[PDB]
Amino acid sequence: VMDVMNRLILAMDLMNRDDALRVTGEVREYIDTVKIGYPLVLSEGMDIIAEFRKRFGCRIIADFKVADIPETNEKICRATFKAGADAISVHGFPGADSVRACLNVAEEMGREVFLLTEMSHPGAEMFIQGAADEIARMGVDLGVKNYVGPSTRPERLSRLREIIGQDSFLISPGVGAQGGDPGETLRFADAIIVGRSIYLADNPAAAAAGIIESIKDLL
Amino acid sequence: MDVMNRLILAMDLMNRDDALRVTGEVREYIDTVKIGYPLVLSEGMDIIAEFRKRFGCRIIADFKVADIPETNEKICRATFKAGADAISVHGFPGADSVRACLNVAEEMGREVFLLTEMSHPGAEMFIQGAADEIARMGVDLGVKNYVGPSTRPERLSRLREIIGQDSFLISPGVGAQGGDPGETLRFADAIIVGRSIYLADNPAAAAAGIIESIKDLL
Ligand SMILES: O=c1cc(O)n([C@@H]2O[C@H](COP(=O)(O)O)[C@@H](O)[C@H]2O)c(=O)[nH]1
Ligand SMILES: O=c1cc(O)n([C@@H]2O[C@H](COP(=O)(O)O)[C@@H](O)[C@H]2O)c(=O)[nH]1
Repeated sequence: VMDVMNRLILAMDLMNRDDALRVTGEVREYIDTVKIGYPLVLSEGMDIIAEFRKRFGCRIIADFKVADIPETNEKICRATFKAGADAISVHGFPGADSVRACLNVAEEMGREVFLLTEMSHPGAEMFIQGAADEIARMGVDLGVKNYVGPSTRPERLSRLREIIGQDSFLISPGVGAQGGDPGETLRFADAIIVGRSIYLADNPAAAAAGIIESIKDLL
Repeated sequence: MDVMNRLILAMDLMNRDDALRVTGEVREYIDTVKIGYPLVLSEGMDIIAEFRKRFGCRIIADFKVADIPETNEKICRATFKAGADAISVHGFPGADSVRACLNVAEEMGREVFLLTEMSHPGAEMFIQGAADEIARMGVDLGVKNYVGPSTRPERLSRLREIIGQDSFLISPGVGAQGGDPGETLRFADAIIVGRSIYLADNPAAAAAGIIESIKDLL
């Protein structure tokens, strides 16, 4: 599995290149893995991935939550990996053929898929929660190794860890702004994803250092 | 929304030259183009403005937004800043995520298309069983525009029943995925067609042929 420094992944959802580069540079001593999603990519272009690699040499997870039919999923993955992303996130709810399409491209291109199981926001309870255990099991059957699950529901995150096993890699958003606790989340997740608590801070470096101090005994 | 010939082109070519050329070849037949991530991630969000400059068509950004509400808001703002007239949004992530998109669309004078049931086989695993409830959620939220599957006309008909005749319904899966143009237009206001046109030896003839087959419905 990827070796994420300090078990902390920055969710870089600022939408201006200058601010995104500044904040990421400020926390680079603490974080070597950055999640870049559509807020930044649709604002600044896929070349933002290139710029991050050039400036910081951080791993990049393209958080695109791929959720189309298999043929379109393949195209999205190909374009994303062409641009230099190490990994891409994929929704499981559109079913196994859609996930397999992404896995096939990732295999061909030597990159990784992260399967999004249950989401962290309140609306996730309407439809996603009820499907999440089966989505996780589907991922295991398909050979998925990397997963995303919610910091905001420790009981659900624990169950998802059970389903995927200790050998699978699990990252977890919802820490800080959405209410999840870093230490508690790391009981189950390999790494926590943190966005606003860092990037909206007066001193993002101090914010990251503070989170790390709070989980020091967990590495 | 008034769609010319009830036909929306799904422009999923990934090369700017080809996408512009093929869209140009069929321009006399359409006034609405769906642009998705294959083209946008290959050529940039600036491609939306360039389609407007070249063709004047309306643009649906088929981004199937499927994040938390805070992130959905940002995705919608970026998309509408690029000149999209409408955006597609997954209903599966729940009502707060949909409302986030509806709020931005209202602020910027655009439309949200709610994706209810998808057209591919995998849709049967989780989406299909939630689809009627997703559509009712759309109705509760005041959603006026919906997407449902050409590949399952009985499901498309049910979706139409739920949302009523006043709502606007567009439907992909025509042609390549096996859906029939005429049957789909029994229920949908417009059909989405990608590969059957853009991979055709002669895309203009392909579009002309589809329109000929539904001429009595226009
Ligand atoms: O279930 C999920 C899955 C996500 O990818 N995310 C993403 O993780 C990040 C959370 O950032 P924040 O720490 O500001 O709440 C955002 O980029 C969001 O899109 C999430 O919040 N919940
Ligand atoms: O359920 C759905 C929803 C979609 O947006 N689509 C989209 O509609 C288009 C169908 O293209 P095609 O006619 O080549 O099969 C693609 O852009 C696809 O992403 C779909 O096929 N099924």
